[PDB]
Amino acid sequence: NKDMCPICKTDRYLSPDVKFLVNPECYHRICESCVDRIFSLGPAQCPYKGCDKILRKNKFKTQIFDDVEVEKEVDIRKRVFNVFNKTIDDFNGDLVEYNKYLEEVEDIIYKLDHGIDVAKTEEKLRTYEEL
Amino acid sequence: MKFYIDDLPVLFPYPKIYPEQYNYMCDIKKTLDVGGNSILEMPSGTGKTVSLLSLTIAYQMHYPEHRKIIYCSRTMSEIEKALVELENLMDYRTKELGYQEDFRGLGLTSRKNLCLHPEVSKERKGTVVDEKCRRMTNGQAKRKLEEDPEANVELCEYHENLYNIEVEDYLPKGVFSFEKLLKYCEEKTLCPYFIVRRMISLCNIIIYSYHYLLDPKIAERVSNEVSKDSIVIFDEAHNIDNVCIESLSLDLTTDALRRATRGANALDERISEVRKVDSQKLQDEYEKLVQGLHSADILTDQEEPFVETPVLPQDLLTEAIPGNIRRAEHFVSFLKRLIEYLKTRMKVLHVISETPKSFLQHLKQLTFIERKPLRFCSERLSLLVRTLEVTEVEDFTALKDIATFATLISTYEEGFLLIIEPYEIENAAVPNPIMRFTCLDASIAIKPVFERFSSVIITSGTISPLDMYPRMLNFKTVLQKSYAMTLAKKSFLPMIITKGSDQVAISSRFEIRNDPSIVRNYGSMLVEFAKITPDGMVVFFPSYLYMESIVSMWQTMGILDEVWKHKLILVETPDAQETSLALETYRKACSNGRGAILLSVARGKVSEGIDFDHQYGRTVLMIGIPFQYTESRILKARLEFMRENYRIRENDFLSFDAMRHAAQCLGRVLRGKDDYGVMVLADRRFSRKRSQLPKWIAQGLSDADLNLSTDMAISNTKQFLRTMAQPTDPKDQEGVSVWSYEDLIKHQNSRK
Amino acid sequence: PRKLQDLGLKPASVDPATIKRQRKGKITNTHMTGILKDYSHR
Amino acid sequence: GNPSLQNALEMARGLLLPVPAHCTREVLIVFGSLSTTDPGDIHQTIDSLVSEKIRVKVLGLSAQVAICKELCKATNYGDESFYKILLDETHLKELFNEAVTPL
Amino acid sequence: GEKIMQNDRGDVIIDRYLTLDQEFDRKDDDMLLHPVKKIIDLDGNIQDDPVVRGNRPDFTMQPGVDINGNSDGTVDILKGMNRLSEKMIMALKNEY
Ligand code: SF4
Ligand SMILES: [Zn+2]
Ligand SMILES: [Zn+2]
Ligand SMILES: [Zn+2]
Repeated sequence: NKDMCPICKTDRYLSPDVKFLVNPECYHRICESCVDRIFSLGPAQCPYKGCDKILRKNKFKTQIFDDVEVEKEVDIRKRVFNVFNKTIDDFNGDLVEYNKYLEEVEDIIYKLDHGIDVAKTEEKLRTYEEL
Repeated sequence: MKFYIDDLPVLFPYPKIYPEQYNYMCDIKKTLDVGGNSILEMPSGTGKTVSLLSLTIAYQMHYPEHRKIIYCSRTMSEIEKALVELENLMDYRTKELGYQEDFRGLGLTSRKNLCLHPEVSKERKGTVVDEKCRRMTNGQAKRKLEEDPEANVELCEYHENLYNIEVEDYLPKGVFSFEKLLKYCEEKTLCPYFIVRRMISLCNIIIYSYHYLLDPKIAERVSNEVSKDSIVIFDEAHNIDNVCIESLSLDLTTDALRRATRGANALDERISEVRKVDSQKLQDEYEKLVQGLHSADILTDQEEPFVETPVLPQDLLTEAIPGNIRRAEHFVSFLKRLIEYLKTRMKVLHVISETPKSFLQHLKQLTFIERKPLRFCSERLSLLVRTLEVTEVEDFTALKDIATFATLISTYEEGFLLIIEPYEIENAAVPNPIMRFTCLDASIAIKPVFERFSSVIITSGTISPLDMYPRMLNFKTVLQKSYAMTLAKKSFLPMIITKGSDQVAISSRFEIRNDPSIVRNYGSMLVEFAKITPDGMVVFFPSYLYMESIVSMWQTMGILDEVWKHKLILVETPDAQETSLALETYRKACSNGRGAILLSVARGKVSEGIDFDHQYGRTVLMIGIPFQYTESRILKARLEFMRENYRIRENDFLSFDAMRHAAQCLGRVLRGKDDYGVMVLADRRFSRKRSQLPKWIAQGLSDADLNLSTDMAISNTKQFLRTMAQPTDPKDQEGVSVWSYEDLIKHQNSRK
Repeated sequence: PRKLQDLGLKPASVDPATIKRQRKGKITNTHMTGILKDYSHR
Repeated sequence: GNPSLQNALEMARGLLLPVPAHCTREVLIVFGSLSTTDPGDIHQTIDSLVSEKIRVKVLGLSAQVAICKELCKATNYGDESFYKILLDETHLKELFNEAVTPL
Repeated sequence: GEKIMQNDRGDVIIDRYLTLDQEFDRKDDDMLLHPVKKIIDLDGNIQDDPVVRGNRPDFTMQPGVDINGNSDGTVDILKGMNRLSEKMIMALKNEY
């Protein structure tokens, strides 16, 4: 539910203390109380049923956008744009090559968003950030 | 008659001429010989339109340049009235010259007003009419039916018949009003809209509204076809700034954002299905965007973009798509995260007044969306919708709203302001947030018009003060002057009513609208005026909610029951069709002598364009000064911009706008100097605003009438209506109020 | 009804009634005893 | 009560029906109200009066009513001078004495 | 033309016709609605620019609403008196 935390099962109505805490590894509607419950002792697996991804308490954050897919796309764009930051001044005014660079960075962002080529793109971005 | 001004022969279609008309032709001819912009205010009632048309047609024919005439009016009804006057003028010119010269005159309006298609005729929205006509006339339907004759898609036969005949053979030479053009195109089974839209380059004069010159969503196609040295006439241009602001404004609601999310999801499903079926129809578009071709190159001339260009074409970027939105899925994700950012900005508990630059910086730092990809949002969305070949477009209208918002707030940063109000209306229990992107500078929309055309004739019957508009709109006037009519007898008797019968001061402030004393005074005044007015009455209110409250409590207190004994009561409904039925009912009841009263908003639909001549006027009962809602954020932002950029005081601007709305309400009662009618103004605050009236109304307003109560106003109205019910002396008006040809010759010889 | 607001939940109950609540003179016109009528109101 | 110009004109039409063709058919209306209520359309009655060669002269009391002006203009062959409005006592007497002359 | 309020009792026999009276009001708009001349075509004035998307008019330029945003019914009496005026005028348009 967009209003209710499935892990602790508490409504917004009679308990307005819950918060929209999400995890970049796996985006789950989990309140701050459940986060301070489970992951304060240590890293654990995702309390959502059907998911078992490891996750950390300090990596938790609140979701800015209502849509989960848009939020993860923006987070992936943040994780790419920090190292992928060539500008038109980096290209010495070459507009066509800058547009090709924009196409390439949007394509690798899309690939990381859908996970179709996650291994090769991840290796490429590691090799790019090592410079 | 036929007469000469300098070396220009003028064929006036009347045997008699008003002196103010001749001075009007003299001033326009001086302006056109000099070649500058001008603001000319004839009094209403005199034949402003016939004078403009007569002199401009004479100038176009006799002078060899044959400069095109762009008669920009404010409403479609006034366009039709100008077309009727032009038809009468050309009939007179054909009669006098003995032949019909090579001449083309057409009126331009939307598809809804010019759709003879029996299927798409009963649609109540112009947008669905446009989308259905585009669906039947994009050429995609034509080529689909050509390749597949058994395809279920159909074509509009009115559009298809235009392919048989040439552009110059669409209509016979002459002037076609909307009724005559509709009748002719119904007889010949042709589309009048596409006939008008293709003959713009061929018309000697084309008459359209201000939206077809100021709003770039539709003026982009029109302004290319018109000549760049044409004579431009702005008729009734006293509210041209409202059209300029409305051209570059947009309001976004949370329902619009929800429909935008739904449309983005539908677009993602459609692009996924097309990619599953055929990726070539996307690959060719992608490589064309790589080459740098824009929407105008990709789209053919006979089709139109799905999202109209919401900004000035001079402000559009010429370089190619940046590439962040070049791929279809990349642009879909870009649009989706932009809509989600707008939803995030929508959720707030107070009002934010932020510049476009601050909004763009916040959007960039929170979403990594830059300004340059946003500047291509409308063009890219239109190209994507074209290449997707979607049959239905109802789910992508909110996408049009989002693209319009994105292009508007990316291209424009100066003179604009974004207002996010947590409460759209304060009366609602649940909050309904709204995002308003308003245009603070009215000169932005009209700036390319003055650049393109050297000579622009700004004209309204009730434009005052004249110097306010060159400060408001950045243009220079070679000459500006306001005429006062010369009358044998005082044809109109204005008065300012500052108090009721019991000397209780009367006002129409929105906070005191529930006062029983003021409402009782207004009701007694209206009852007495309905008792003493012969033919009809028109009543103007500052706002529609003020009308709703005061009429509801009038019917509660039984005032309207007394009104029903004399005149039929008709109220301007928010529905335009019911308002038109009420207006024609009012005209019918004034014609047969039943007597009727019309309650209208002083800033509403009836106040613009609709005239009340002779029997349809006879009294303009103005309930209060039509001030705007002062604490609305858009108005306050515009007032601050006017104060900071043009040193115009906020109270001065509010008084000017309210007084010009009042003046255009008063100007509708007169047509011809034989016409008469009183102008009563029921507020205590008109009394200081006598100088802010137009010059001719100020001349008609005596100093003793500035602080009347109800009773002596009624007595003066009775004496006035008894006075000019008498037949006027022809010797008293033979050469002082109206001129014959000999009087015009005598005045011409006396001037030199 | 006054501690639900202390916890954030809106009460539908107003606070109860426990917290904070609130001659014949002589006659001279003896010839019309009963003809005149009493008027304690206008 | 509330006057009815259409009922008065219809009854005048009925009364002037047996009038011979040599005798001129005229209707003098001393109309005082500014609004009138008609059971049906009054323009049909105006057209019927024009077709029957009936000339209507209306002496108004308060102001210039548009339907009376139109009726006087149509019934007097485009003449707008048959709608007379008084000014005072003497003007009323002059207007009454103006109607004894044959049109 | 009075504003109807739910606190009034009405009459239970007569009030059964209220829905059918609204049906008659809907039917009255059928033969009253007809195309008008372009001189007074106020419907086409707002349809002259069909793609205009300017600032939404405020609550002063709009009919009144309740606390819930629903219509308060004061426009209903305006439509009723306009319908009454139209009915009086169209009653003259007959063979009489
Ligand atoms: S082509 Fe003309 S008649 Fe046919 S649908 Fe379009 S606007 Fe209507
Ligand atoms: Zn929880
Ligand atoms: Zn998980
Ligand atoms: Zn106590």
